[PDB]
Amino acid sequence: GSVVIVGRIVLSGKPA
Amino acid sequence: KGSVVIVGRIVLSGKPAIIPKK
Amino acid sequence: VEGEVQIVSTATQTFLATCINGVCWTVYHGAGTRTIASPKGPVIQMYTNVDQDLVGWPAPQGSRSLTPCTCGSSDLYLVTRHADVIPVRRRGDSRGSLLSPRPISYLKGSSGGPLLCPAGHAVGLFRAAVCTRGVAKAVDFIPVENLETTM
Amino acid sequence: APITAYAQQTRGLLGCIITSLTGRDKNQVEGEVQIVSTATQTFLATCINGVCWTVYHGAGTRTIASPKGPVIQMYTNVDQDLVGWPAPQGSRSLTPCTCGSSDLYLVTRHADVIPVRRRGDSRGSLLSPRPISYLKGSSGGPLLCPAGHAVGLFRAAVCTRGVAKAVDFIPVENLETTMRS
Ligand SMILES: *[C@@](=O)([C]([C][C]1[C][C][C]1)[N]C(=O)[C]1[C]2[C]([C]N1C(=O)[C]([N]C(=O)OC([C])([C])[C])[C]1[C][C][C][C][C]1)OC2([C])[C])C([N])=O
Ligand SMILES: [Zn+2]
Ligand SMILES: [Zn+2]
Repeated sequence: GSVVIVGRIVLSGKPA
Repeated sequence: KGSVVIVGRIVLSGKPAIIPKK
Repeated sequence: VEGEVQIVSTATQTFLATCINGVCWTVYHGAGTRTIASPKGPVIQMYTNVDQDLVGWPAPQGSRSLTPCTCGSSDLYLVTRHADVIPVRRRGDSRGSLLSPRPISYLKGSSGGPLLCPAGHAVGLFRAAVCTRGVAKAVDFIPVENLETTM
Repeated sequence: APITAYAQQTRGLLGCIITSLTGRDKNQVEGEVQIVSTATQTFLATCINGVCWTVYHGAGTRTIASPKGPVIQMYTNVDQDLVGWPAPQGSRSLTPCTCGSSDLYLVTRHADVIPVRRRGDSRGSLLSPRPISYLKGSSGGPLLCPAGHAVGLFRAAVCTRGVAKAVDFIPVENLETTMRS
């Protein structure tokens, strides 16, 4: 099986 | 002379956020 | 936008990964020797280290790498899988006490997440919670120095 | 929570030039630090207590393009290298540093916060040196304390063979001083 990236987190809060 | 122009910004008030899919 | 922390999951569990210095690091106790998925197919780990509970593949798409701490502050902040920031006082190289104990479920799925210093720089990787009666009062982690040597 | 920052560019060369001449900028403003450019250089301007400050050697005595045309400087101190305009409508302002603090953090034009150790009232050593190029364009930027309060504004680089080891800054005190002048 594989590890799947289900989301991301931008620590600066950048919405751009 | 001319005027100083704002060409961008740097935001510090932002806090960790989970990037939206859309 | 690009994220430094990926929220990953295997068929059995969901945890976190933190891209630091080009590599997407996470905890061995969640991934093992599993490969990270990608559009081109699965990609193999660049590093694995059961002794350190550390493993890492090359940084995914839409990610950005964290910078290691260079100030050596002991006033850390933990980022959970929900993007909450938890201040943590550094008690030791791999140990830190929460500045406010939280229920055990508040730190779940956060293994692999980053432990940041006042400058938002990586100080370590959240290894596991040291709870008491179900309350996480302290945290265990893989200091970045280890990732720096492993890489 | 730790100090984190992100950058956004709001206009390019051609728009910048027009806006400089006309002095009429109608773009929305957000943030504490504004990336600023003249026809000769780009630097930064930090908003502290409702006032947008920057390094005199960058702003000179020019006006700031705003949605109502040019805006003359509120403060001008050639000797302390300071100039101030009313913080642009939309910006958020930092507040000066209470409790001094020895552990400083320089926010760069690229939105990077790099550790700096205070070695005096106006100088701090870079914990991890960087090439001068890295620091280019971030004059007027803020030097924060672990709490996120302005301690000073980046003014100079202590260069050694193309690598900055230390940085000279203008202490917030000089702002308060310049204001009563
Ligand atoms: C800032 O205005 C720049 C940012 C610098 C460029 C590398 C970081 N700051 C300056 O231009 C200041 C200005 C100039 C000269 N400056 C320097 O930082 C120079 N260093 C310097 O003068 O050092 C001492 C003597 C310690 C004060 C530096 C420039 C780059 C090459 C190496 C030398 O005059 C002052 C000091 C007022 C911007 N535009 O982003
Ligand atoms: Zn640090
Ligand atoms: Zn302070």
